[PDB]
This record gives sequence, structure tokens and C-alpha cells, in this order.
Amino acid sequence: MAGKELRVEIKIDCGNDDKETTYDLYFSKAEEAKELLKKVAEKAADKIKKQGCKRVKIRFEKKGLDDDARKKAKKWALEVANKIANELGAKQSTTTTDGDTFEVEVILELEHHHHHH
Repeated sequence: MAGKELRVEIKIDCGNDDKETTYDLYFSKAEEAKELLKKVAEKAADKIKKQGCKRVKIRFEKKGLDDDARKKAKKWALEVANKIANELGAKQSTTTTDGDTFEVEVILELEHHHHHH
């Protein structure tokens, strides 16, 4: 409880009806960041499979981190966004840097779904 700890809150919008889906993950090693990278980017794409969940929002809290710790989570937010994009289509994520929070939301341009002859 200080703001040293890298608290990542991943918001996956599958059409928010019941509750906002918040995923709790922490970074310290770049290897951990990479492990969480494949977890979030796969599990997000799994939600998109049914509804075409084309709204994704990555929120991350940071303040008392090292320049390296900042770079781990920064590069992370890009690569998971490009992975979620790679699975379905679209272009890129919308990136917003802030003092306390870090908002990178992946707006997928995906109308074309369920093509069945």
C-alpha cells in the first residue's frame, strides 16, 4: 500500500451488463510481464470470439516505479493490444498517458462477424 507496486487493472468489455471484468496482475520482472502478456491477450480474444467484443480498456496505476518498470508495462500495453488486434483485425489501440493512471484502450474495428452461407 504505497504506489510502488505495479497494479494493472484490465477491463474487458463484452457488453458491460452484469459487472465490469477487472483482471488483477502485477509486474516486477520482464519475464512475469511476458507471462501475463500471453494470458491477457489470449483470454481477451476468447471473449471477442462470441460477441465481437471490440471495446477493450487497459488501465494501469504507476507512480513510484523505476524507469525500467515503466518501460516493461509501457511496451506490454502495446504488444497485448497488437496481439488482440492480430487475432481479429482492426488497426491499433488508443493510447493516453497520465500522471497516476495509464489508459491504453484497444478499439477494434470489427463489424463483420458470423459469415455463414
